[PDB]
Amino acid sequence: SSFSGKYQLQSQENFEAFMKAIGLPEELIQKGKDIKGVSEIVQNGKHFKFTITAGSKVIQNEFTVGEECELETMTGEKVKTVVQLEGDNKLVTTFKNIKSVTELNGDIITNTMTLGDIVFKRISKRIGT
Ligand SMILES: CCCCCCCCCCCCCCCC(=O)O
Ligand SMILES: CCCCCCCCCCCCCCCC(=O)O
Ligand SMILES: [Ba+2]
Ligand SMILES: [Ba+2]
Repeated sequence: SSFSGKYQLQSQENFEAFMKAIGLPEELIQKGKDIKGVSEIVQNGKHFKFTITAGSKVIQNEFTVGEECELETMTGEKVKTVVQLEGDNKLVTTFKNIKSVTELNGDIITNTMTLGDIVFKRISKRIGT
């Protein structure tokens, strides 16, 4: 249950640059850049379910650690990949040349996505139960 909970974005870096590079429609970039998105994670052993809500955009994903999964990304593109744990508190995957690291430290989840020189970093904080 390490990751389980509800978290909301506190701050992020390089949203616009990153989203434009990956092919997000620009009117979604514009509507989305200042939204404080909410992430709901449910972990049960190796099985994870996560929902990410950013203003009427709702992305629901599931995966088993160390198994092939199909992740729906920012644009709607579904990608086959493997998510690994690197310790109890860290989720790592790569897709479309993007390295995604999700790290929980107490109540703060730091998500770092790097595509080439672009490092997109999001900091979220637990919000209740
Ligand atoms: C309908 C207007 C809202 C605009 C849609 C917002 C789309 C922006 C997507 C940002 C989500 C960040 C990617 C998830 C990172 C992660 O949790 O792994
Ligand atoms: C929509 C982008 C796909 C995300 C791929 C990463 C899969 C493992 C991480 C799942 C937990 C995500 C936690 C959300 C953190 C955040 O909203 O910034
Ligand atoms: Ba823990
Ligand atoms: Ba991969």
